Amino acid sequence: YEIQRERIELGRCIGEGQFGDVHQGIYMSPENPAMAVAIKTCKNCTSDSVREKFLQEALTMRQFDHPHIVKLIGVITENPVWIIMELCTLGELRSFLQVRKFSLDLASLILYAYQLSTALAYLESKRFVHRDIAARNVLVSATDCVKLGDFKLPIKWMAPESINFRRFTSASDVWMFGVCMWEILMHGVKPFQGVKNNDVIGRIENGERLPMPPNCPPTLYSLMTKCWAYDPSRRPRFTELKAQLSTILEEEKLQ
Amino acid sequence: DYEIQRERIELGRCIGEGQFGDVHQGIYMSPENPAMAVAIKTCKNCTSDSVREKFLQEALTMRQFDHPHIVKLIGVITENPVWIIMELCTLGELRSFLQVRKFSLDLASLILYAYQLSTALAYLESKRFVHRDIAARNVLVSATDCVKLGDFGLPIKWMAPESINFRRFTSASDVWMFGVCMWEILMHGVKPFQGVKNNDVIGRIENGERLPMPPNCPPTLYSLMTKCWAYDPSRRPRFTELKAQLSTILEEEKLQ
Repeated sequence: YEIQRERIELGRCIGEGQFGDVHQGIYMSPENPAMAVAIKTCKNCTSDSVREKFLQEALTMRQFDHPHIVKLIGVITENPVWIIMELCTLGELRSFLQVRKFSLDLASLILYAYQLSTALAYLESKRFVHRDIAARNVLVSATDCVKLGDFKLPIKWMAPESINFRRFTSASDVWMFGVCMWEILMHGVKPFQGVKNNDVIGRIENGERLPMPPNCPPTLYSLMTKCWAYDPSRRPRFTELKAQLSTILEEEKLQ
Repeated sequence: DYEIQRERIELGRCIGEGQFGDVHQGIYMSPENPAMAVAIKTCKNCTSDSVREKFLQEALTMRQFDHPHIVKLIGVITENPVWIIMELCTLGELRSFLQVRKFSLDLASLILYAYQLSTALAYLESKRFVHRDIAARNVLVSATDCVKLGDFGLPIKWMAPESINFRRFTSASDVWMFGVCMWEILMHGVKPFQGVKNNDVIGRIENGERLPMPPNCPPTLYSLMTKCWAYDPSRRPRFTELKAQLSTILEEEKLQ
C-alpha cells in the first residue's frame, strides 16, 4: 500500500479534513497511468502522535469492502504524510445538499439514506462501531451514489449515553444515523442550530427531539424517532432500517 | 540580500492578469534548498519607471514583515523586466474562494478568517505600519483554515470618511477598512455598496448609514464592525482589542 511520492501529482484542494486539507490528484500507477484520486493531508504529521492517529484511519479503511464505503488506494508515510483514496467527485454531502437543494427530489434524499444504511448494516455485520455518523462524513460519488467517507465532540449528533458516560455502541451509532437522516431530509442543515452544545443533553432528557423536516414522509420521520429511543435497547438495528428505507424509497418512486 | 537570478526561477501559468503587470505561479530552485513552489508578480516592459518603482517598493515593504498571516517575500529580480518572488497561497484570492465555496464555509471558518487577519493587522500596527487598502481582494488563502494578507499596494467603498474627504490614512482608517473587510467575509465575498456610485458613498456615511448586518452574523460580531465604523477616528478600537474580541467570538461559536 506504500506509494512513491513521485507517482502522485497533487492537484486542487477539494475540501477541509480532520487532520488537514483534502486535495484531488493523479496517481500515475502501473495499473492505470492517470488514476484520479483524493489525497488526504496532515498538518503536524511531524508529530508522532498526530501521524499515528491520521494513519490509523487508513488501516481501518483497508478492513472494509463495500460499495458505499470509500476505498483506500495507498499511503505515503514519509513527511508530508498522505492518504490516497478513491475520489468522490461531487464532494462533501452537506455542501452538495445545500447547493442542490431545489434540484434534488425526495427520492434522491431517501436513496442517500438507504445507501448509508447499507454501509452501516455491513459495518454492524463486522461488529464495527463507527462513533461519528453525520452528514459531514459522507461523500458524493454521483448524483445517485453516496459513500461513508471518514473513519470538539459532535455533541449534537450523540446518543444520550455517549454524552453522559462516553459509551459508544452499535445502538449509539443508530441514534447518530437518525440525526444523519434528519440532516439529509433537511438538505444539509445542522441539528439544534442556535443551541449551545451544553444545553443539548438537557433537552434530550426532557424528551425533546428534532422535528419532522418539511416534506419528509411520515413513515421516514417515524423511523428517525425509533432511532432516538432514549433506551438504547429499544432502538432498531441496521438490518431493519435498511429494509424499511428500501420500502420507503420504493413507495416514493411509485409516486 | 533578496536578489535572485532569473535562471533559478521557472515561470509557470498566469493566475492573474493586471494593468501594469501580471501574476504567475512558478518554481524556485534555491542553491541551499530545492525545490519551492512560488508566486511571481511580473512588471510589463512598457511600464513606467514610476510604476516599476512601486513593484520594488512592494517587495521592500513585504521583506520588513515576519508573521504567519502575512505573505512572505522570497526575493526579487531587479534586472528588467522586474519579477517579485513571493510565498505561494495555493487556494488563491479570498473573494473567489468565499463565493465558490460559499456552501462549504460555515460561520466558524468565516470568524477564523477575520481573527487571523486581525492578528496580521495587530502585528502591522505594532510596527506602526499603515496599510491603506484592507479589503478581501487583498487577502489570499493558504489553506482552508489559513488566510494571509497578500498585497501592500480609488477603493472608496472601503475607505474611512477622513480618507475620502482628505486622503488622510492612519492606523484608525485601517480599522475602518478592516470592518468593511469583515463584512465582506461574513457576506461570502459580496462587495460592499453593490450597484452604488462611488460619489454617493460619503453622502451615506455622513448621514449615519452603514452596511447592514450580514445574515447569520452574530450580533456581537456586527457590533464590532459598527465600532470600526465610528465616524470619529479617535473612537475606533485598535487591532489588539479587535483581536481579543474576535478570539472570544470565535470561541463562543466553537461552543456550538
